This record gives sequence, C-alpha cells and structure tokens, in this order.
Amino acid sequence: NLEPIFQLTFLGLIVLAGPAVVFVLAFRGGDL
Amino acid sequence: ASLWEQFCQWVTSTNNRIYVGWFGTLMIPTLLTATTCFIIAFIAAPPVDIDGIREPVAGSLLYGNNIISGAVVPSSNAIGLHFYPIWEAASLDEWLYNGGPYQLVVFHFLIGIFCYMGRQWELSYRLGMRPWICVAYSAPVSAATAVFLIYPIGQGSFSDGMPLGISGTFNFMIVFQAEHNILMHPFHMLGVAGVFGGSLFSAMHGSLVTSSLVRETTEVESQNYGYKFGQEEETYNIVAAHGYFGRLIFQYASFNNSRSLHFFLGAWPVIGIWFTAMGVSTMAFNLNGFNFNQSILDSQGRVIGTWADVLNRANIGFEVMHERNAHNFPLDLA
Amino acid sequence: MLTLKIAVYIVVGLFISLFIFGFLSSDPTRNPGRKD
Amino acid sequence: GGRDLPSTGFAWWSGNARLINLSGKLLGAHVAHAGLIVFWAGAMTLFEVAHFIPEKPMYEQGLILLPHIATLGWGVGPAGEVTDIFPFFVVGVLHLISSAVLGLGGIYHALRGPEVLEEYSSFFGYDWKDKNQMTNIIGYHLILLGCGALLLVFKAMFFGGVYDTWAPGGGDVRVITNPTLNPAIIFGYLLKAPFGGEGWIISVNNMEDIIGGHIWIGLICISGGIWHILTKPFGWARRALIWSGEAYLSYSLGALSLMGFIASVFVWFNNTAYPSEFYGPTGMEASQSQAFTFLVRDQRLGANIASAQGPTGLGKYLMRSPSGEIIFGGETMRFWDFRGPWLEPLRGPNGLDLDKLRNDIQPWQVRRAAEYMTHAPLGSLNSVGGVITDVNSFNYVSPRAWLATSHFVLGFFFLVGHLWHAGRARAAAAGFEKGIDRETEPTLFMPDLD
Amino acid sequence: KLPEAYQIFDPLVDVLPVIPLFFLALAFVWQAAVGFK
Amino acid sequence: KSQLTYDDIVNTGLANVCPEISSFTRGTIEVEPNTKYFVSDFCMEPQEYFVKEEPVNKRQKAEYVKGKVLTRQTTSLEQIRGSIAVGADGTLTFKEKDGIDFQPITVLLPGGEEVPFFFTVKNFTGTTEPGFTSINSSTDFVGDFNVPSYRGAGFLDPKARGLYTGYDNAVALPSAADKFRTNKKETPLGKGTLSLQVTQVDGSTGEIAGIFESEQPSDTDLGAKEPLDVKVRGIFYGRVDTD
Amino acid sequence: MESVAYILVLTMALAVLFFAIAFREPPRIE
Amino acid sequence: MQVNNLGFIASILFVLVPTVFLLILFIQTGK
Amino acid sequence: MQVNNLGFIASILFVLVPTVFLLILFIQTGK
Amino acid sequence: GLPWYRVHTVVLNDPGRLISVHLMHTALVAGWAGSMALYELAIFDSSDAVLNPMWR
Amino acid sequence: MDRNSNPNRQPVELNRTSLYLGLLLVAVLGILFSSYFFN
Ligand code: CLA
Ligand code: CLA
Ligand code: CLA
Ligand code: CLA
Ligand code: CLA
Ligand SMILES: CC1=C(/C=C/C(C)=C/C=C/C(C)=C/C=C/C=C(C)/C=C/C=C(C)/C=C/C2=C(C)CCCC2(C)C)C(C)(C)CCC1
Ligand SMILES: CC1=C(/C=C/C(C)=C/C=C/C(C)=C/C=C/C=C(C)/C=C/C=C(C)/C=C/C2=C(C)CCCC2(C)C)C(C)(C)CCC1
Ligand SMILES: CCCCCCCCCCCCO[C@@H]1O[C@H](CO)[C@@H](O[C@H]2O[C@H](CO)[C@@H](O)[C@H](O)[C@H]2O)[C@H](O)[C@H]1O
Ligand code: OEX
Ligand SMILES: [Ca+2]
Ligand SMILES: [Cl-]
Ligand SMILES: [Cl-]
Repeated sequence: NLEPIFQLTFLGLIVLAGPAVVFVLAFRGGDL
Repeated sequence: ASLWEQFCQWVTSTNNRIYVGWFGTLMIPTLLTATTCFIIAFIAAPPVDIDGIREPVAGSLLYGNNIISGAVVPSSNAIGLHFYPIWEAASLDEWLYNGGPYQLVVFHFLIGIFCYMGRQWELSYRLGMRPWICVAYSAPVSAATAVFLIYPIGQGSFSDGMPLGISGTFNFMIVFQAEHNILMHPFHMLGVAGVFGGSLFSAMHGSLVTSSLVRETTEVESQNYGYKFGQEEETYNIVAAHGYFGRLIFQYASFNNSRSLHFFLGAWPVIGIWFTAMGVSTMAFNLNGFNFNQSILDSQGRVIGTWADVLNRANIGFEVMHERNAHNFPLDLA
Repeated sequence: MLTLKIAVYIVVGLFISLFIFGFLSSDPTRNPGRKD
Repeated sequence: GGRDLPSTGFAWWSGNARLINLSGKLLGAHVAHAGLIVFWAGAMTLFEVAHFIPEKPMYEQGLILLPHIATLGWGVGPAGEVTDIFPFFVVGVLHLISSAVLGLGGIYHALRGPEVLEEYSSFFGYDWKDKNQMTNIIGYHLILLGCGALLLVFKAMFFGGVYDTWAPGGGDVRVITNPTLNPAIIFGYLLKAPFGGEGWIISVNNMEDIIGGHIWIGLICISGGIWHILTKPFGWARRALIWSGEAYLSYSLGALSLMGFIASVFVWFNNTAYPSEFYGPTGMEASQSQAFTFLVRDQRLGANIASAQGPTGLGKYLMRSPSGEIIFGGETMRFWDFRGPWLEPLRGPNGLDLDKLRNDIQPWQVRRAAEYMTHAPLGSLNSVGGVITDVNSFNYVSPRAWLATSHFVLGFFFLVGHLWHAGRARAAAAGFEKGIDRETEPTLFMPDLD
Repeated sequence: KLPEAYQIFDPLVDVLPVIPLFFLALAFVWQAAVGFK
Repeated sequence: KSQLTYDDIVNTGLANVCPEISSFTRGTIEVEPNTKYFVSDFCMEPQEYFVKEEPVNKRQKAEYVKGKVLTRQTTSLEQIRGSIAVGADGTLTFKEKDGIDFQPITVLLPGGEEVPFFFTVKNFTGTTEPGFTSINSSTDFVGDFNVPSYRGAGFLDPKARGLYTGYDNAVALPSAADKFRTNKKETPLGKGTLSLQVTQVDGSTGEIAGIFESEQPSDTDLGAKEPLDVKVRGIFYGRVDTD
Repeated sequence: MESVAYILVLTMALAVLFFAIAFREPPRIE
Repeated sequence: MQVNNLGFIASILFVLVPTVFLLILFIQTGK
Repeated sequence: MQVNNLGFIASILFVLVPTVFLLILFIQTGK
Repeated sequence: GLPWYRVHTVVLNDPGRLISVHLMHTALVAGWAGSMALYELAIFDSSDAVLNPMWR
Repeated sequence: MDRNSNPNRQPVELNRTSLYLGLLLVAVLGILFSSYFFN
C-alpha cells in the first residue's frame, strides 16, 4: 500500500525539521 | 543550654564512636528489633503455613533445618496483605503459625535500611562531605524493597515475599523465573551487566592501582605498609597505570582523570542495580520478560524451536511443580 | 495483647516524635561549614 | 547568563543548572516543557482515537488516555460502550493546539524574552530567598489546583456526571447528586491502614466519596492559596527548611515520588476511579473471576460447591477468611478483600451467600467473569498475554499493568532525584558541595574515635 | 478510528506522539553543534 | 449477625459467630406425627477442643487435654440445610443435607504437638427418643456423622507422594525407594458421634438454638499415623420451617 | 545436636564482629 | 536428624585449626 | 567396638586445647 | 615474665580490673546457667512425669 | 572519660623446657583418659 510510505515521509520531514533548524542557526550565525 | 539542646548536640555529635543522628534514632530501635526477632525465629520458630493450605513449612534450626535450609518463612497466603502484628493474634502460637515473625522482621528491617540511607546523608552533612553516598546506597535498598515489599504488594500477599533464608532465596528465584521469565527481562540483563561489570571494574581498578604502587617497602614486609594513613602524597602512579591501560586496549579508552574514573566505578553497578530493582518491581505487576515462545514458524506453519522454547520448557517444569497443593484452578493468576 | 499494643504504640510514637522534633530543631545549622 | 563551563561552572550535561538564577529563561523552559506535556496528551489521544476499534474494549487495545476520558463520562454509556468518538477527538485536538501555543511562549521566554524578570516586574520577578514571593507563587498555584478539583466536581454534578461502575441496573454515566461532604468519612479515608482489607485511600469505592473528597480538596487548596498569599513562613519553618531553588526542587521531587507510588497502587487495586470496563480487571478481580467461573461450571456439572473439600482439606470453591467471612477458595484466598460490581450481588452479610450462588447467578455475571479471568493483568514485555509459559498468539497487556509499572518506576527515580537534590541543596547551603576545603577539613579538628 | 474527514492524515497522527523523543534528541544535536561548550 | 451489613461485619470476626435467638425464649415447635420439616440455615460454632492424649504406660485413663486453635476465626459450620422427620412413635430425626459443613481446624496441645482435624457434620443423622410431639428444651439429637480424610486423594506429600497422584515410592533414595511405609497413602473414612441438645426454641420464628458435643478422629496425614480422638464442644443455631 | 554446631559458628562470627568494631586498631594520623 | 557422623568433628576442626593458627601468629607478633 | 560416640571429639579437644594454649604462650615468649 | 600460673595476678593491685574480671566471671556463670537451661529444655521429655521424670 | 594505658600489664613467658613438659603432660593425660572417654 502507501501507509508506511506516507508515514515514513512524515517521519523523515519531522526528523529533518529539528536538525535543519539547528544547522540553519549555526550556518547563518544565529545565537546558539 | 536547655536539656533538649543538649540532647540534640548529643544525637548529632560527630564524636560518637557510632554516629547516631536523627535517622539513627529510628534506625537503631527498628534494626535491633528486626535482628533480635530474626535470630530468635531462625533458631527456634515453629513451622509456618506459608501457602495458607495448612501445610506448615519448617524454617528454624530446631525443627530440623541446617543453616542452608533454614529460614524465616513468609506469612500465610491466608493473610495476604493484611497487617498481622502480634496483638492481632489470639495467641503467640497462632501468630507464629501464621508467619507473624516474617512481617515483624521485614517491616522493621525496611524502616531500618531507609533510615540507614538517611543516616548516611546525615553524617556526610555533619562531616562537611558531599552528600551522595546515600544515593549509591539507594540501589541495594531499592532491590531489598522490591523483593520484600513491592513484589508482595503487586502479587497481593506477603506469602510471595522472599523468604529470609538461603534455600528460601533460591526457591523465590526459581519460582520467579517460572512465573515471570526474569532471565529474559532486559532489566535483569542490565542488573547482570551491573554486577558482572562492577566486579570487572573492581578487579581492574584494584589491579591497576596495585600494579602501579610506588616503591616504599622491601620485599620482606607487606607492600601495604608503604601507605601511611592520612598522607596526601599519592600512593600509586596513575600516569603509569594509564600508560599500561591505554596500551592494553587503546589510548582514548583509558581514564587519566581519577575523579571521572571513580565516578564511573560508582555509577555503573548502582545504575545496573537500580534497573534490576525496577525489573523486579515491575514484574511485581506481571509485566514479564520477553516471550518468544513459537516465534519462529516454518513455511507450512510448524513451529521451529529456539533456545527460548527450551527455556520455556524449563519454566513450565518449574511452574507445574511449585506449591504443588496450592492451586485449585487451571491458571496461576494470584 | 492490648497491653502490648498500647506499649508498642507509645514506644513508636516517642521515637517518631524524637526524630521529628530533632529535625525541626534548627538542623541545617548543625554542620561544620556555614551557619548564615 | 553564561552558556558554557568557564562562565557558569556547570558542564553541558548539567547545563540546565545554569538556569537556576535566570528567572526568565527558567520560565521559558517550564512553559516549553508544559507544552511538551500538553502536546503528548493531544498527540497520544489522537493516536489512540485513530487506533481505536470502538466495539472492542479499550483495555484490549493498549489505550491509557481514552479510559481517562471515558471515566469522566465523555463518549460512553451503559457498560462503557463507546457512544460518541468525537469527544475523545476534541480533547486530543484541544491539547494539541494549546500545546502549540505553550511551545511558542516557552521558546519566546527561553530564547528572546528577558533573561531575568526581577528588574522588569516585582510581581513576576522572584528570588529563591524571597520567602514571601515563594509562598505567593505557592498560593496562586494552590488556588488553581483547587479550581481544577472543583472542575472535576462540576463535571460530575452539572455537566453530565461521571462513569459510575457501581451504578444500579449496570455501570453507567450518572450525575452525582449527593456527594459526601461529611468530613468524618472524607478524612477517615486518610486514617485507614495502608494494608490488606483497609487500603488507605486506595479503597475509596463510590463516586460520592470521590466527588465529596474533591469538594474538600478544592476548599482546602483555595484556602491554602489565600493563606500563603497573605502570610510569610513562620519561624519554625524558617529554621527547619533549606531556602533555595534546588531545595524547593528537591521538596517537589519528594512529593512527586510519593504521588507516583500512590498512583501505581491506585490503578493496581482501585476499580472505582479506574472502572474495569475501561481499564480491564484488576489482578485481584481476575483471580476472583477464575474462582467464580469454575464454581459456576462445576455447579452446573452437579458439584455441591458448598461441601466440596479440595485436596488439602480446605474447601475447593468456598472457605472462610481468617475473620470468618465466606470467600472463594484456592490461592485467591489472598484476594478476599476484592469488591466488584459483578460479584457483590452474590455477597451476603457473612460473605458469599450459598443461596445466591445456587440461584442468583446471571448470564452477564458469567460472561463478565470469563472476560476478566481471560484479561488478567499478566503479560510479557513484547505484549504476549497470559501466563509467561503461554505461546505467542494473544496480543494483550493490561493497561493497569502499563500504568502501575510505569508509575512505580517514575516514583522511584523521583525519590532518587529527591535524595540527590536534597543532599546537594543542603551541601550547597552549608558550602561544601564542591569538595572538602584542605585548609579547614572538618575531620582534622575532630578527636579520634578510639 | 479518526472521523472520516480526517483519514487523509492518519499516517501523520500515526507518528505524532513520538515527537518529544525527538526534542530530547535535538537538545543533544544542538549541544553537538556548539561543541558541547 | 444481628441486622447489619457485610461492611459492618468484615474483619470483626462476627462472620464466624452463629446467630443467637433471644433471652426471653422458652417456646416449643409443635410437630405433626409423621411429616418432615426443612431446616434452613443451620450453624455450629465450636468453642472448646480436647484431644485424648495417649499414654505410653498402658491401660490407664487418657484424660482429654484442652487444645488451642492455631487457625483463626475459620472454625464454624454455617448455611447448612437439613431436615427433621417425626417418627411414627414420635421420634425426631435430624438429617444434615449440605452447606458449609466442614472446616479444617488445627489445635495446639501442651507439649507442642499440633492436631489438625476435619471438623464436620457431614451426613449427620441424629435421633431423639420416641414420644416427641414437639421440639423443645429436651430435644437431644444424638447421632453419627462421617469424617472424610483430612487430606484428599489429590494431596501430594513433601516428596510428591500421593494416592491418585504422585510417586508411589521415595524417589530421592533410588536404592531404598520402596523401603518406606509412607509410600502407600490411604484415606480411610472415619466415624464421628454428635449430640445436639436443643436449649432454646423460638417457635414463632422457627429458630432453635442449643449446645453441641462431638467426638471424632483427627488427621492421620494419609494414614501416616494413628488418629487422635478430638472432642468439640460448642453452640448451634437453626431455623425450622414449620409450614 | 548439629544445631549446636550451627549456633556455635554463627555466634563465633557475631563475636568476631563485635570485637572488630569495639576493639579495633585505631586509625592514627602520623 | 540422621546427619553424617563426622559432621561435628569436621566442623569443629575446620574452624579451630585455622583459628589457632591465626591466634598464634597474632599473639606472637612483635616478638 | 561400640564406644561412646563423644569419645573421639572429647579426646581430640582434651589434647588440642591445652596443646594450643602452650604453643601460643611459648611462641609469643620474648615479645 | 610472669609464669603461666601467675597471669591473673595482674589484677591483684587494680581494683577496676579486678571488678572487671569478676564481672566477666559472673557473666560467664550466668550465661552457663541460661544456656544449660536452654539445652535441657531443648531435650527435656515432659510427657511422662511418672516413669520419666526430670532426674531420669 | 579518657583511655589511659594501664601500667599493671606484664609479659607472660613459657620457656622451651616448660613447653616440652606441658606437652608431655597433655599427651600422657590424653593417653590416660581417652580409653575412658570412649568407654
Ligand atoms: C506561567 C506561564 C507564564 C508566565 C508566568 C509568563 C510571564 C510573563 N510573560 Mg509570557 N507567555 C506565556 C506564558 C507565561 N508568561 C505563553 C504560554 C505565551 C505564548 C502566548 C507567552 C508569551 C509572552 C509574550 C510575547 C510576552 C510575554 C511577557 C511576559 C512577562 C510580562 C507579563 C505581563 O505583564 O503581561 C500582562 C499580563 C496579562 C495581560 C494577563 C493576561 C493573562 C492571560 C494572557 C489570559 C488568560 C488567563 C487565564 C484564564 C489564566 C489561567 C490560564 C489557563 C490556561 C489555565 C511575564 C514575566 C511579555 C514580556 O516579557 O515583557 C517584557 C511579552 O513580551 N509572554
Ligand atoms: C503544594 C502545596 C503546599 C506547599 C508546597 C506548602 C508549603 C508550606 N506550607 Mg502550606 N498549606 C497548604 C498547601 C501547601 N503548603 C494548603 C492547601 C493549606 C490549607 C490547609 C496549607 C496551610 C498551611 C499552614 C497553616 C502552614 C503552612 C505552612 C507551610 C510552610 C511550612 C510547612 C512545612 O514544613 O511543611 C511540612 C509539615 C511539617 C514539617 C509538620 C509535620 C507534619 C506531619 C508530622 C508530617 C507527616 C505526614 C505523613 C508522614 C504523610 C501521610 C499522609 C497522611 C496520612 C497525613 C511551607 C512553605 C506553615 C507556614 O510557614 O505558614 C505560612 C504553616 O504554619 N501551610
Ligand atoms: C522535575 C524534575 C527535575 C528537574 C527540574 C531537575 C533539574 C536539574 N537536575 Mg535533576 N534529577 C531528577 C529530576 C529533576 N531534575 C530525577 C528524577 C533524578 C534521579 C535520576 C535526578 C538526578 C540528577 C543528577 C545526578 C543531576 C541532576 C542535575 C540537575 C540540574 C541540571 C540537569 C540537566 O542539565 O539536565 C541534562 C539532561 C541530560 C544530561 C539528559 C539525561 C538523560 C537521562 C539520563 C536518560 C533519559 C531517559 C528517559 C526515560 C528517556 C528514555 C529514552 C529512550 C527512548 C532511550 C537541574 C537543575 C545535575 C545537578 O545536580 O545540577 C546542580 C546533576 O548532576 N539531577
Ligand atoms: C506513563 C507512560 C506511558 C504508559 C503507561 C504507556 C503505555 C502504553 N503505550 Mg505509550 N507512550 C508514552 C508513554 C506511555 N505509554 C510516551 C511518553 C510516548 C511518546 C514516545 C508514547 C507513545 C506510544 C506509541 C506510538 C504507542 C504507545 C503504545 C502503548 C501501549 C503499548 C506499550 C508498549 O508495548 O510499549 C513497549 C515498552 C518499551 C518500549 C519499554 C520502554 C522502557 C523505557 C525506556 C523505560 C525507561 C527506564 C528509566 C525511566 C530510564 C531513566 C532512569 C535513569 C536514571 C537511568 C501501552 C498501553 C502503543 C499502543 O498500543 O498504542 C495504542 C503504541 O503504538 N505509546
Ligand atoms: C575463688 C577461687 C580462687 C581465686 C579467685 C584464685 C586466684 C588466684 N590464684 Mg588460686 N586456687 C584456688 C582458688 C582460687 N584462686 C583453688 C581452689 C586452688 C586449689 C586447686 C588454687 C591453687 C592455686 C595455686 C597453686 C596458685 C594459685 C594462684 C592464684 C593467682 C593467680 C591465678 C592464675 O593466674 O592462674 C592462671 C590459670 C591458667 C592460666 C590456666 C588454669 C587452667 C585450670 C587448671 C583449668 C581451668 C578449668 C576451668 C576453666 C575452670 C573451672 C573451675 C571452676 C568451676 C572453679 C590468683 C590470685 C597462683 C598464685 O598464687 O600466683 C602468685 C598459684 O601459684 N591458686
Ligand atoms: C527551548 C529549547 C528546547 C526545547 C524546546 C521545546 C520544549 C519545545 C517545544 C514545542 C512544542 C510543544 C510545540 C509544538 C507544536 C504544535 C504544532 C505545530 C501543531 C499543530 C497543528 C496541527 C497542524 C494540527 C493538525 C491536525 C489537526 C488540526 C487535527 C487533525 C490531525 C492534524 C494533526 C492534521 C530544546 C530542548 C530543543 C533545546 C534548546 C532550548
Ligand atoms: C480527593 C479524594 C479524597 C480526599 C483526599 C484528601 C482529603 C486528602 C488529603 C491530604 C492531605 C491533607 C495531606 C497531606 C500531607 C502531608 C505531608 C505529605 C507531609 C509532610 C511532611 C514533611 C515532608 C515534613 C518533613 C519534615 C520533617 C519530618 C521534620 C523536619 C522538617 C521537614 C519539613 C523536613 C478521598 C480519599 C476522600 C476520596 C478520593 C478522592
Ligand atoms: C562513519 C564514521 C564515524 C561516524 C562517527 C560518529 C561520531 C562522531 C562524533 C559525533 C560528534 C561529536 O561532536 C563533536 O563534539 C565535540 C566536543 O568534543 C566538538 O568539537 C569541536 O567543537 C567545535 C565545533 O563547533 C570546534 O570549534 C572545536 O575545535 C572542536 O573541538 C564538536 O561538536 C564535534 O567535534
Ligand atoms: O503463593 Mn507463592 O507464587 Ca505467586 O504465582 Mn500463584 O501465588 Mn503461589 O501460585 Mn505461583
Ligand atoms: Ca494509521
Ligand atoms: Cl514451591
Ligand atoms: Cl487456585
């Protein structure tokens, strides 16, 4: 089916969201 | 000044050969009570109807036990979790027959060990130490509380508390495995790691320190006389011990900071024991070890055995024989 | 039994009262460091 | 406030200790964590709703939040059958959205808001030594907790009532009209022995007592809130206690450990605030049910269960408790204190009544006993139900087991945390939390022990 | 289950509750990016 | 008893007490010459236990010795149903039918010997003398009752020897396994004699109360040892259905 | 009579404890 | 109980022989 | 021969206890 | 040094230690009484005071 | 109260000849009494 596929897409977007925030702050020079 | 202040100064005095303290004012009476009753009961208590089926079990030396087989027998299954002090028995003989000594000893012992842990904190405070030896002590206390209080509570009877005896301990363990598969419980696995690793690290640390002792003696006298009580100079060469160990495994796996090393020595067994205490405490609520019985099926659907199935066979063998007269109905729920 | 019950109750109450009133008796000041 | 070891004295693994004196940053951390809590509530509720088969009992489906909502009287009717799935969904949604708001506020305070609040406002600024301000915050929060208790009371009285498993005609959502304000009962609950047959407050067995105790709790909490707003700690309290942020944390940790232990016991034993309709049988209930199931079966087969002696000479099906009551035989003798709505119609003044056992047992009671016996809170860590020697085909672990185990573990580790922080708070107040000062090592001025 | 209008995002509700685990992980990620100062 | 609830009774011991009628009670229950009347909730509360100690000398009086109960308030028969049939001459015949008509009881004797026994009224048939046209203070039902083995045939001894289950030998000693007399379990059916002296009759409510004395054997532990003689003295209550 | 032997060894152990505590070698700083 | 007939003497000697060894060594120490 | 069952232990202790007393005293002499 | 048969003369002029050794002797004698009674109790046959009295 | 060294303490001695004499005495007493101990 597609339930694991959709589930994994949501999970991966979530997994990236946090590290993406940290990486953007580190690269653009925001306070950390 | 006042009589009360003088008493306070006495109880909290760091000059007493044995520190008393406020926690000590509870520890000492309860621990002495538990000890006196334990000695008397282990030597001379009459048999106890542990299973509540009028099948008394002889625990004391005078009734034919040796030291290995002797025990203070847990109170009757008929009592369950009811409070059974001496004054609730019509006679001392009745109290003994139903296992009252077990309850007396256990309750006083548990109060005493919690007060012992409080007393450790108290004395460290009086001596200006850091306060966390009692935290390390909370691991054995947690395990003791699990086996004497929490498990009987979850199971609904002090009859299911660990007996106060050697063979009784083994019986407790075997039945616990039969009913909960503690070996296949990860918290017990962590406890095993805790104790195996604690012994490993004890041996390792002791051996590295002993290996790196600074020469201060001759080959005739004990090297122990090389250390004088109250010296600041270090009695061993930690840098040589680090050189050895970092070459035994590799450099970055060896501690060179004694403080971090000793923190690790404290933390490893303590955490392992906390985890195994929590394992026993949660199997008290029958959240058991892993069950992989018939996990592997062949393509047709026949079960292929694994070592878990062999273990389950052993567990069933233990289970069907335990408390052979106590069960009336097909499922061992209680 | 009732004599035993009363006696044990008295003993336990006295020990608990000792412990409580001791820890109420300005215990934080009974240390070798600071007294504020 | 610094954000590294040289300027704070705390390593990264103790980095939150750096917040002890940054009141605004600490408020941000607290609000963000509250957001995490509310988020989990909402997300877990939505997950459970999504994974809910509304005609299969809740306890068979790994649900711990939906039973809480059902017990409150939302979405359930007689025998606990799920009428409307939408209230569960609304509770979950509301928590999720407010969690978003709480997280935003916590992030603002932790990351951009003022570092400390004391030079911005006297009302929200606090100092741990400010005994008056600390008791003010206790007072505000005591008022709020009293409001929450009265919210439960209002739901039970005027907003549809709560689920009463003891309801005549069958357990059902009913409106509590006569809560017991009688202080004798309410506060004698607190005086009952924490042992078998008494069950200190775990034994509360009727929604009237629960609601009346909550009315009392609301009044006590609100009056204590006002008391602490308008007063400062007395001399005895000032002399006995440590007055510092870590000390207050340690006190709360002790409190939390106590509450966690109590909740684990509560869910393990109590079937009133935790109806077996939603949480499944207690272990005691399941054992009693097995005894009842086989009494009924053997009686239908022709066994004279009154006079049948078992192998040991005690009655197979019936026996006496040590106080004389007529109880189920077998190992379940330990569980004779059990009371449940399916078993009490057969209990007489002396315990189990032979006449009711012989001609009053209903088919629904037989069905309930079978269900409860087969959902005994026994199970493996990988969720294989039954006794541990059973095989893999029954995927069940009681919600009571999950809740009791988790809360016992959390209670213990919070006792450990209390010990850690109480010891540290004492040592820091006395000024030796960083080690023994070599110059003034206290033991060196102490006489030798012998 | 979820009421009918919402079962397009069933696979998102399936993963929502584990998010606080990721926050706990993110604390360590942030500390790793700052070199665990 | 009285008129309270299980909540008032629980953990008091009252559940083990046989109900009592009254004080101003000297009634009588008239009985038809040849009809049988059901007895509804017959209760027997033991109070005194004596064990006939066995002297080693010979030929000498054994002297029943008072024992003390180690089991708790678990010693009473109750909810017993039976019947009373009135003979052709006038005799009264009490017949126990069922109920909670047995309790295992263990008494301690001076000297530390523990005596379990199966205190019961099972299948008790008792009779009065002829010429009874009523149940009154002179009604003495003297009769017999059966005493099943204390341990059932499903019991396993500590070496898992039993009658219809378990080993028939001492497996822990393979070369002496068949050497032990206790390898053979028995459950003989013993005999007891009971007497129910009616002392107080409330004929309106049908309640009779009185004293009882019973004589029976003790546990033999599956025939391991010889049965002692246990005498039990106590009180009894019941309701006689007149209609 | 083996009970006497068990009691003897247990008493010996406890007596050793009491002396090791009460009559210990003082730790001395020098 | 029918115990091993050498039990008491074995136990007594097992304890007594090392006890007296230690006692001798301790008492003569400092000579 | 059916001898007194305490004979061996009594004989052993009767000899051993004073033997060890003398041995202790002798060995520590000069301390 | 002292011959063996004279060791106890060390408390001859030490009233405190003379009291001490008298106390220890009294403790030993009282402990013997207690333990002897306990032993006799552990083996006493009380059933037949006629043909098996205590002095038998 | 203080713990003061007791000045009444004296060494005890058993010379080698005394050792041999005592050991012989003990051995011959054992020889004598063992037969009666066994009976
Ligand atoms: C306990 C939680 C808490 C506490 C103590 C504070 C405290 C503070 N906040 Mg903050 N905040 C929070 C949560 C909290 N906040 C949350 C969850 C958000 C996201 C919406 C914010 C977003 C926020 C912003 C953007 C700002 C603050 C500011 C402030 C400071 C000024 C307060 C003020 O005078 O405004 C006035 C107070 C009022 C007008 C009272 C209104 C009360 C609320 C909003 C109405 C609802 C009341 C409710 C019924 C009570 C119970 C709540 C219920 C959920 C149980 C102050 C120290 C300001 C600041 O730092 O100044 C420099 C500021 O810039 N906060
Ligand atoms: C979370 C809520 C909360 C918190 C943190 C506090 C905190 C405090 N209160 Mg309190 N209080 C509250 C709610 C709260 N209160 C409510 C709702 C009321 C209304 C009834 C009160 C009414 C009140 C009064 C009248 C007083 C306080 C006082 C105090 C201060 C010292 C009291 C103390 O030492 O504690 C611990 C208690 C003791 C050290 C006394 C010993 C108590 C017994 C011996 C403990 C035994 C408990 C037992 C083991 C547990 C079993 C459970 C149950 C069976 C009892 C302290 C800062 C005192 C103060 O400083 O006044 C301003 C004070 O006199 N409060
Ligand atoms: C409300 C509860 C509470 C609060 C507010 C605090 C707050 C604090 N604690 Mg504390 N503590 C608590 C409970 C609490 N603690 C409990 C219950 C324990 C017993 C275990 C402790 C034991 C403790 C110790 C030993 C120390 C503190 C310290 C501190 C200070 C810094 C800690 C820090 O930076 O965290 C940083 C966070 C981490 C390093 C991550 C820890 C991860 C844990 C170990 C595992 C998480 C397991 C969890 C169940 C999830 C499982 C994951 C699974 C999926 C694999 C801080 C003020 C420090 C201190 O004393 O400061 C002065 C310190 O040394 N605490
Ligand atoms: C009180 C807390 C609690 C309880 C009682 C439950 C109970 C349950 N959950 Mg749940 N959950 C929780 C919190 C809880 N959860 C949290 C915080 C999350 C967010 C991650 C979730 C997300 C979640 C999902 C997605 C699912 C569940 C499911 C379930 C059910 C199956 C349980 C299972 O097999 O897990 C397995 C057991 C383990 C994996 C063992 C966990 C052991 C931890 C690591 C113990 C930590 C030890 C200690 C605290 C370490 C710190 C100490 C330190 C000092 C060293 C069950 C009723 C399942 C279900 O059936 O849904 C309907 C399901 O699919 N939960
Ligand atoms: C109250 C009774 C009593 C007391 C207090 C004393 C006290 C003393 N006697 Mg003396 N004595 C007594 C009765 C007593 N005696 C009797 C009844 C006899 C005749 C047998 C003697 C004959 C005697 C002699 C010849 C000498 C003494 C000496 C001494 C002094 C040193 C003792 C010593 O160190 O030996 C230590 C003894 C040992 C190290 C081992 C002795 C082992 C014995 C033989 C067996 C022990 C068996 C058992 C433990 C004792 C139970 C017996 C009990 C029921 C009485 C001391 C002041 C000596 C002296 O005068 O010093 C200057 C000395 O030479 N006594
Ligand atoms: C500060 C800090 C931190 C913390 C943080 C936190 C703690 C947080 C949080 C937060 C939060 C707490 C959040 C949140 C959120 C939420 C959201 C964002 C939401 C939403 C929504 C939605 C979108 C929904 C939707 C839906 C609906 C409507 C219903 C149906 C289903 C669904 C799901 C679809 C850390 C540690 C990192 C570190 C650094 C510092
Ligand atoms: C709702 C409810 C109810 C009710 C309840 C109530 C009413 C309650 C309460 C309660 C309370 C009212 C409580 C309490 C508590 C207390 C505590 C918990 C305490 C304490 C203590 C402490 C902690 C102290 C300490 C100390 C000491 C000891 C001394 C020194 C100082 C110090 C401080 C350290 C009922 C059951 C009916 C039903 C159910 C529901
Ligand atoms: C497959 C290959 C192996 C995979 C390896 C995965 C594990 C690797 C280590 C995980 C990362 C640890 O992260 C490591 O933390 C240390 C703390 O000592 C920090 O160390 C670094 O900090 C900062 C980076 O901002 C630098 O200025 C500094 O000079 C450097 O020491 C870094 O944050 C990173 O180097
Ligand atoms: O008691 Mn001792 O162990 Ca706990 O599981 Mn049910 O009960 Mn009895 O049978 Mn298996
Ligand atoms: Ca889904
Ligand atoms: Cl067993
Ligand atoms: Cl059973």
